[PDB]
Amino acid sequence: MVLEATVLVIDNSEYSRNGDFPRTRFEAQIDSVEFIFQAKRNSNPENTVGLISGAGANPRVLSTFTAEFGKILAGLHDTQIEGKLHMATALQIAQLTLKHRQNKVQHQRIVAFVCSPISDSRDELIRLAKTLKKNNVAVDIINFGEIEQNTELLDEFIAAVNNPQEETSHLLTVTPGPRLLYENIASSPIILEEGSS
Amino acid sequence: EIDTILSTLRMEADPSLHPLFEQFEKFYEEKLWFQLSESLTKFFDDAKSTPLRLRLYDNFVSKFYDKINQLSVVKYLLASLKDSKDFDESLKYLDDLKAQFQELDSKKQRNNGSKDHGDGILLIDSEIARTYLLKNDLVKARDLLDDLEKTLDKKDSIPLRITNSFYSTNSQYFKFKNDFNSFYYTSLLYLS
Amino acid sequence: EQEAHNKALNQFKRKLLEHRRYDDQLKQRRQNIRDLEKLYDKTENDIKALQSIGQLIGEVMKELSEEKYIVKASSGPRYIVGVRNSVDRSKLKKGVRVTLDITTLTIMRILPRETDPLVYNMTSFEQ
Amino acid sequence: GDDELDQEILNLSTQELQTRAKLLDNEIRIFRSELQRLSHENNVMLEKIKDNKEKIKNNR
Amino acid sequence: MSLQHEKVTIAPLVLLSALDHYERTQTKENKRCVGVILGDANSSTIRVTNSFALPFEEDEKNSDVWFLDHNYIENMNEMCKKINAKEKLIGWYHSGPKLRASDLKINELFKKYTQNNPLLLIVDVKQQGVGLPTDAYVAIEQVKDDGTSTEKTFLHLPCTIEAEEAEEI
Repeated sequence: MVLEATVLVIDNSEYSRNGDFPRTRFEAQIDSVEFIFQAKRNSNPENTVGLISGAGANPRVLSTFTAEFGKILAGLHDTQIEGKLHMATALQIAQLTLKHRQNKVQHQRIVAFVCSPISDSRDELIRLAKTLKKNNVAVDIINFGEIEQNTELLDEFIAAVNNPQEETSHLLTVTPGPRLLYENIASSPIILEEGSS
Repeated sequence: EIDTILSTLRMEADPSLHPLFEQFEKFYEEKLWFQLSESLTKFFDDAKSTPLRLRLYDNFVSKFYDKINQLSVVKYLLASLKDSKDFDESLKYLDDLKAQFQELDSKKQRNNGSKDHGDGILLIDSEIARTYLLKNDLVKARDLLDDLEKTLDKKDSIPLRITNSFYSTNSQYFKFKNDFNSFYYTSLLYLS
Repeated sequence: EQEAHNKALNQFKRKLLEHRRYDDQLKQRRQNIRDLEKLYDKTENDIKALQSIGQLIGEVMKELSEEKYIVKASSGPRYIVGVRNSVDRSKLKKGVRVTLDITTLTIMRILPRETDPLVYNMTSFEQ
Repeated sequence: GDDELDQEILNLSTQELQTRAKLLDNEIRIFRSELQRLSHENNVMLEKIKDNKEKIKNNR
Repeated sequence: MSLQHEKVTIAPLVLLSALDHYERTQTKENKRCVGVILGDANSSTIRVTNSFALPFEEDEKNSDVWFLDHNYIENMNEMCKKINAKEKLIGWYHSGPKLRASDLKINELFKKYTQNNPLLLIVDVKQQGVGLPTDAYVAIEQVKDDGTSTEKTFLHLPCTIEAEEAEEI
């Protein structure tokens, strides 16, 4: 939505060398990011985007909040795919990035791509899910990792985050079959989303 | 295309290596090629010296070079020709495959910009030196050993894999020399 | 033509050629960044020299003690100076050119022999 | 465009040509990422020479 | 990266400045000020001339979770040249009483910008030690011959000072 700062979490994996999506998942994600930046920027150009990865054995900030479209892009040129996303720590590292903003009017939002089944514990992540909304952070989970035969720990995470709050958590699952990952995500409500106050 | 070749190898293969064969066909079709990496590793452990190993590997390397991990792909190749008792066969096959990856990294390395493929070339070179030692030539292996050694120092992050292969070359060289201690120090570094 | 679906393959012939001429915009810009990397460095090199300061040449006239030396500067007047540890005492002999600092007056390093500007015209005479 | 015309009706099917341009759409979406990647670096580089030369003209 | 080291020389300014920056982030109780370390290297003697704060957040729940603002580090370095064009990253300081095992993962991030293995200089703010109130490590990766795997570990080097005469008086 408008007046919004977004940390996009890109899942870095060997699961995204898979050619299910086009013509790996990673090369599909390059296109996707560019699209997302313009969507938000043309809704309101006081929005900013930060980017972290899972790459490494620990998450890392590739870009702090910047109004620069090219800095986000440069970040993807730097990132490495042999790393594995660990979601528990990535949420916590995003929360700190979301304290720093261009203006404090910018709302707090996480967008997370999932390309691997997550093997962090459910009860562990349910603490974190409820930490988010105290900080006023909601999380949109684009899911295409936990649908390669895996349970939805996610169902619980999204309900725990939702509350009266104009930041509203969303669960999106994206058709894994060829229709172009980026097309579906761009076409999916992301600037037509609603609050919950 | 490759479905046919796989099917002949399965029938030829053991009834215990048969269900592993099935898995290759499925993952290739499905484009889930990280799981394809998993099924190949399982197979090759109790197929090391069975002759299906090398034939299977020729099929998959020809198709995919980087949509299935580069480091995995080479690490299969080196073991296959260690078990190969024809050193003249070993030398050309490494030499041919080394050529492919060097050609590859002009295009893939910059576009993908997040996977390097030059690291594989180094792993291959270790075995070429070792084919000389299998042929009992110490000097040729040594000139490649010197190149490997400087190159390790040059990278300022080193995969475990590369420093292992580099020591493995050294260790085999020293016991053709019959020197005990030199072997010992090399193997200590390598085992760790 | 052979088809009237080849009225829509003209449209596809156009996309290919655009992409193959977009290949040439990949190759145009890949040549401008490698030239500008050296041009940003040629001026980066200028900053690191500019922020350095000069040094004043002398020669070791006479040992006084062992951590203090009499030099006769090339500005003229003799001074008493100390030394950096980088210069060794036994490479400090008399008639050896030294740097001094120009705000601390301390030897940092031994310098090659000084030589006249004039005698560099003289080796350029053999014509 | 030495392809995707009536030359290539002979070589492969007309439906191969329908889809082929649509695999070149993925391919230029990638070359566009890289070309715009290189737009941002030439914008930053030129301004990094401006930062250098500004001191240099003062000393000059 | 230089894999050759011997000593760390420290200017007096560095220590005092990290204590100042520490109280002005208002850090205490496992929130520890971490800034960049500036100076000369490609030298066995690491010569640290200056230090500055970075915007940094340390979570006390997990210290493996941390915030580092990477973008800021490039901008600051351009202003370091304005002061003197012979100051670069040669590590990062820690303000805490002692070495953490989350400090190894932090050290990774500064490798990207250093031509030398990155320095950990613990500037104490309780001023302990019977010599200088600084401990010094540099991260080295090595095989260990004890039958244990390859570690990256912080190995101790001596601490010394090099002070400008102007400053010393």
